[PDB]
Amino acid sequence: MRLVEIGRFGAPYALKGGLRFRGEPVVLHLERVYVEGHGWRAIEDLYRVGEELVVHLAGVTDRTLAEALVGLRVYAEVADLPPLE
Repeated sequence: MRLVEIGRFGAPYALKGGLRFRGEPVVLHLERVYVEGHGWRAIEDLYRVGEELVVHLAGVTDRTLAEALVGLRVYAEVADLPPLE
């Protein structure tokens, strides 16, 4: 599985259920993500807050769920990545 580490989950965002995802800026072109440790997840809403990034995985709508996915790293699949152009 052609996968690569673009970012990693740092700390659990506000109760909103967000997760601080620190990865390359190329993530702004991605759609889904992979939680190295549990299972694959999807992106619903993310944005670079100041000097960091907070990605909101699908389903995670509580500090509990988020915390569970805290500390693990995120992987990407070129399959989605853009072409040479």
